[PDB]
Amino acid sequence: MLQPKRTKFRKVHKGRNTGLAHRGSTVSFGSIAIKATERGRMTARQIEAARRTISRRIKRGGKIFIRVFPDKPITEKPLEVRMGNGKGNVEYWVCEIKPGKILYEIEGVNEDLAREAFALAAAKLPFKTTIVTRTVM
Amino acid sequence: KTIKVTQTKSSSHRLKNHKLCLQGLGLRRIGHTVEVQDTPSNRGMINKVYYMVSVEE
Amino acid sequence: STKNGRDSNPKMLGVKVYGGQTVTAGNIIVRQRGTEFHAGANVGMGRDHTLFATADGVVKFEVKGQFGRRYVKVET
Amino acid sequence: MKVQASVKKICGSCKVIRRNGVIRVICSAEPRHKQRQG
Amino acid sequence: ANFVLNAQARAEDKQGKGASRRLRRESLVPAIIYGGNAEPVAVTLELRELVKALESNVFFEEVVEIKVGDKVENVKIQALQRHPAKNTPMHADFKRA
Amino acid sequence: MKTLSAKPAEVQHDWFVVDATGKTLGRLATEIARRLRGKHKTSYTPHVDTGDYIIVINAEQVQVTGNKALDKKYYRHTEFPGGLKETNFEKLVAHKPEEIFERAVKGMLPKGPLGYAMIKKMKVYAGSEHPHAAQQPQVLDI
RNA sequence: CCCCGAAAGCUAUUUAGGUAGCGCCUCGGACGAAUACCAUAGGGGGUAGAGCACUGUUUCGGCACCGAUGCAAACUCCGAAUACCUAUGAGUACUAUCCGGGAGACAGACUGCGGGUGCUAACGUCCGUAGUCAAGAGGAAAACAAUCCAGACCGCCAGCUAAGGCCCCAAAAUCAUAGUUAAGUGGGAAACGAUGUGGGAAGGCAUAGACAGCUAUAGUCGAGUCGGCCUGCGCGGAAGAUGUAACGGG
Ligand SMILES: [Zn+2]
Repeated sequence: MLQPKRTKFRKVHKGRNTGLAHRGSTVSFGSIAIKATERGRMTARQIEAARRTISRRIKRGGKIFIRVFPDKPITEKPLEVRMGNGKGNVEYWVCEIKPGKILYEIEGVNEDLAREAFALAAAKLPFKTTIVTRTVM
Repeated sequence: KTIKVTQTKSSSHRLKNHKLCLQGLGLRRIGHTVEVQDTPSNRGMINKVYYMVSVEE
Repeated sequence: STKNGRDSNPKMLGVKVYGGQTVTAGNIIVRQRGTEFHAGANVGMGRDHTLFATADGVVKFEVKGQFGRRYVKVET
Repeated sequence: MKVQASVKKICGSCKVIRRNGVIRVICSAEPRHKQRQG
Repeated sequence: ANFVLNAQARAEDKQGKGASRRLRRESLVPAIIYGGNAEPVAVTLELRELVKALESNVFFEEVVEIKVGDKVENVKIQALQRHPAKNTPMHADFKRA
Repeated sequence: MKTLSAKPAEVQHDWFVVDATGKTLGRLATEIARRLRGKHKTSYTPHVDTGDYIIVINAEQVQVTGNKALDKKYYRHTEFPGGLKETNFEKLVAHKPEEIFERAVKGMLPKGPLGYAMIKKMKVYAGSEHPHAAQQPQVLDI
């Protein structure tokens, strides 16, 4: 369950998720990677579930690079509570995802095994993904 | 030296400056045609409301 | 019950006379909390860093000096 | 017969067919692999 | 001499955001050619040929020929822009060599 | 008062006979409704019935396209609770072919006393014979 | 009977459904280009975007530092479009300003755009900004204040158009030329599933004989065959209570 060790502020504005992921869309650490093709939110539990699935499939024979970190807190009201009376309490952490953002990379396994692991992990995610490989430019 | 401009759409719900551009060109109603000097100052007003005028150049 | 809910009254800072305008002696040019702009020729500085004109003329902004400070002056 | 939103081939003796606009899977070896999408 | 890209001149009326989007809707790719002792020249490439060439690995380390009309330029690829989500090439840079 | 209305006492109703063998139901019904209302006459008047008499023969030979022969549904409600009755084109054309034409043309005629009067001029028969030889209908190929 | 025509805001209030000053309406007088729209010229910015130079935060290596790699309303080495201020100028327009008599109003609503809050719920709530209603009829939306087109001085059995339409209810094309769909899709919905069909760019094997079937890699036969990528339109996923009832009907 990834989460920042400490934060400068506790609660943040909702914001709007727009635009494409020009940064963080290039394979840098491994040889094969999975990237999102539509935008959304990615929770820490989702990140952990996908990582566990990939590691279990590849039997820890390679290295998995996680390139998403959930540094955005999300609040909810305590339930049965009326509107107003201040902002709600922090409940979980998410990472904003834009189309093109790379989520996981794998180093040191066969392409077939890596693609099987990525197909297994894609079923755990709330958005559509695709598979990319390292290229010269 | 002069061009003819015709109003082709209603101006009732347009922006304030767009209505003022129509008035400063002298157009008063749909189908009205006026003849104005061809100067950059007039061209600015015409271009701002391009979407509801027709220019016989 | 929230512990927040306070704020102060507005202070209405900012540039009052822009470049190219003509001023009379005594006119306030810039209201500022600190010296974002510095006083050039014919411009005086008040106790709260307000910049005002000390002569009649035209206001001009510039960037000058070895520190790259912003200056505003009055040309007679 | 299994009724699922997702129907797929299980082994090498399964066949995917369409009857009256319905996708079905029929297996020659194992009757328990028989599927119908719905 | 092994790699040859047939191109067309990309004029001022074909430069800009809207013109580039129209070109890419036509399945064409904008590119620029710059390098010592001559002014830059803007050209239009075919997406099909660009993808075919990029599939080869020796294309990134070999002198290639961009041919527009009768003019011929000997260049090496310098930079490429891809779509963040679709990986389609969108613009090319070529340094004279 | 220069535009004149047609007078009911001066209207002439003419008799026509139409064969339904192989025709598409709706594309026949539109023409039947037009001629029943009198839209084809230069004395057309909205409040006056100026149309003609239409005799449809071979009613059970009418056709529908696609899969409508099995899928097109005809509903009615007896006003008792749960009294919704349902049938389809395949059964209805075999059982009561005239009701299909009655529904199709009634849906295209005006809804009121004048429409009720207009639809009385259409005679539908399943066989190839009609009992109106005395009126000497003319063959109308619509 | 004729002319003009608001507001539901700010500030304060034992004030909050009241009232007062200001903002907005009207009438009289004074004074005329001092006003506005647009063009050109001068000017400050720290938002959108972006970035890691500070403040925080993040991953992987090497030895707090070095190399790669992300994030930010209360971070900034940078940084627009618009908006705002000033001067000059053409054309168009009853504009601007000052002094007085009379007010009403200080419960707003929806929609688009930028946001806070809420669950990126609510015909929810609170701001900024524009339009409409309020105080506005007509036409199109089946019916439908707030959407689209358009601003009704009176009369006409005259004509042209806007939005939207032209088989019948019901005015106008059963108009013309190319394709696609077979689901009544059109005329409600997701992850996901599948040899449904149209188009496109590549790749593999093959008449010194390919794929399938068939006989013990060889052999009968006699041309195409195979597996992926992009894309148009379709299919399943899809259960509710009065009666078809999710094209207004035919
Ligand atoms: Zn099986």
